[PDB]
Amino acid sequence: MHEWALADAIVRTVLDYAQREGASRVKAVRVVLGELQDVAEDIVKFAMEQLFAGTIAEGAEIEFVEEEAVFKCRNCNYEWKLKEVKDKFDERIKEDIHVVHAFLACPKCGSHDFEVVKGRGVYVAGIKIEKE
Amino acid sequence: HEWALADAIVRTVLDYAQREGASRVKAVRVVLGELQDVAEDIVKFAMEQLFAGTIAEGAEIEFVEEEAVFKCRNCNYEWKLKEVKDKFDERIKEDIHFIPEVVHAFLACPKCGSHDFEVVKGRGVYVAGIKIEKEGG
Ligand SMILES: [Zn+2]
Ligand SMILES: [Zn+2]
Repeated sequence: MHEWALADAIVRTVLDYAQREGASRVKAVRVVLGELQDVAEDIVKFAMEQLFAGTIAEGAEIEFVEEEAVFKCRNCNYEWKLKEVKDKFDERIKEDIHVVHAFLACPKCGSHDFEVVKGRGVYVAGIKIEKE
Repeated sequence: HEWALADAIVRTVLDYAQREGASRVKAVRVVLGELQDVAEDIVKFAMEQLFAGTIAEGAEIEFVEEEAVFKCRNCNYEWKLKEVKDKFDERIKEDIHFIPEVVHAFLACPKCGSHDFEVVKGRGVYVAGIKIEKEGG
């Protein structure tokens, strides 16, 4: 596992703060992840939520945010973002004479005529409210 | 294209608090399709504006993507994009020219060539914010 060590840190970081703050409960925790992380966020929630159990961090809304990736060159000082790199690479996959018919046709038969079972949908999967 | 999408939504939400006799809307989870080209931050911005002054004001709004799933109306075959996308990946990774071209495309600086660069924002996961409650005095 690569998502536990990630929750042990983030769960120790959160309980170290609340403790040195004399808090009665941790309500929310925002986490930022570099777009370079190959981890699955829901496993981290699984792990976090589980590690908070029986602590003042129980029932703490957990949000995740991505931290765009960027790097700098010491020798030229040219600073750049990941994206630039992807296109420079993608256009060397274009020299491979690569692909279109594959993304536009059912893999089983030649097809090329289909239906969108799940795709362009937009509903409200859930609402959290308060009553009396 | 959102001022509407966000309207059908605020209506569904605020309608739900009506037939429920709720005092406040805490959070809203919205599922969008990856085939829907809509700016997510706008819809959120538009939802917040429509929520201002109502009982849903300041409600956390999480967004969830709904993968695409196609059904061939010729052989009745269903398939998820991650199976046609992940394949170019598996067939592009095989090539000999890959591991060596991955290096020219990543471990390089477009500016010179170099191979010695430093990372600013990327690696690492860091707690950006922790909300608490205190009773000190
Ligand atoms: Zn450079
Ligand atoms: Zn088919």
